[PDB]
Amino acid sequence: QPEYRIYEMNKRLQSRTEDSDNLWWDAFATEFFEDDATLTLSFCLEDGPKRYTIGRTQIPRYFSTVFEGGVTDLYYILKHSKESYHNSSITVDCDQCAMVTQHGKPMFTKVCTEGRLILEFTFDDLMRIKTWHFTIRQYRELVPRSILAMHAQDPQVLDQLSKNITRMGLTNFTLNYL
Amino acid sequence: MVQPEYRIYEMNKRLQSRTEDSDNLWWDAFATEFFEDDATLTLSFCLEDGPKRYTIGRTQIPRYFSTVFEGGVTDLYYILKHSKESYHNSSITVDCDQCAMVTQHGKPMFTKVCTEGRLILEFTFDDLMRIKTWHFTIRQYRELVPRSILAMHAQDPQVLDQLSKNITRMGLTNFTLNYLR
Repeated sequence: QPEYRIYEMNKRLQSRTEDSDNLWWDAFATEFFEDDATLTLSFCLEDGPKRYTIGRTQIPRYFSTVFEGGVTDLYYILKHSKESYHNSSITVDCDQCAMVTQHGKPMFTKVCTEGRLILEFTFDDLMRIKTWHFTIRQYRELVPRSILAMHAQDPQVLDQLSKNITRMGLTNFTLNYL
Repeated sequence: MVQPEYRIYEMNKRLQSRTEDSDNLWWDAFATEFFEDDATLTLSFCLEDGPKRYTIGRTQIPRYFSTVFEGGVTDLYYILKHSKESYHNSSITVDCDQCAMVTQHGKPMFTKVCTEGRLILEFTFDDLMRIKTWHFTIRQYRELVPRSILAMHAQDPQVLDQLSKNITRMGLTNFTLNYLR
């Protein structure tokens, strides 16, 4: 099953320690991405609609940068994923995907980066990703109710709690690298 | 030749593949597809002054998941981080001490409820791997509020006081406990 590979990846991301070197991320990409894999992200920030694409050797560094900002966990939620097979390719079209990154101290903010995700899988036993396209539409940010009690209390320092920490779902550490 | 916790993902896949008017026949087909005909579901927590353990059988399991969405909840999925499995001759047990039952509510505030706790599941070691025992011990629960609600409803500290007062009780909503008791 294709999404079973996506689940196996969700468990491996949870085995990521705060001391995961580049050697661990390379083993992470080699386990799910083909040697010729490419990753594409599309968003609409502010200078005009953009589109970036990285290669196989730049993929392990991409998933490394998402955690380089207080992010403790990363998993993908796939609502209503439409598959489509070929003779030697498996395409997974999920229009309701949410890249969830859970942050840590000081405010355990949860970010739900929603958008469309397309994946082309190889029809082998490794069944690794050959193409990763994630089109971003929106991002939903949530703050634990505990933080709204100790921090903010009520009317004050709401500008930190009313202003977003991420940009179009992705943090401020994954744009200068792109 | 397949890992048991994959059943939780296959279960998570159908919970979101649910319509707004799901009859009980669809929930019964959902239960027979993941639970044995003699399955049992257990919830353990420490609410009042002491332990409260509940247990229902196969015929009431699909109705338990019906109560989750009838409290304004629009989505429900389970996260199993650091899951310890266990194979035997005719049983497969999955012990996940760090599980989060995530329930997303709807209007007006769109609160996300993370009912966290220890989860144990006993799977049958046959060619279906359906659940025989579901025991979910609850330890904590966190509620998360969208920053958008805190932006427009930012003013006026009384919503900011209600945004610090929880809507659920120990993770489960006010509609799935009157049915449990």
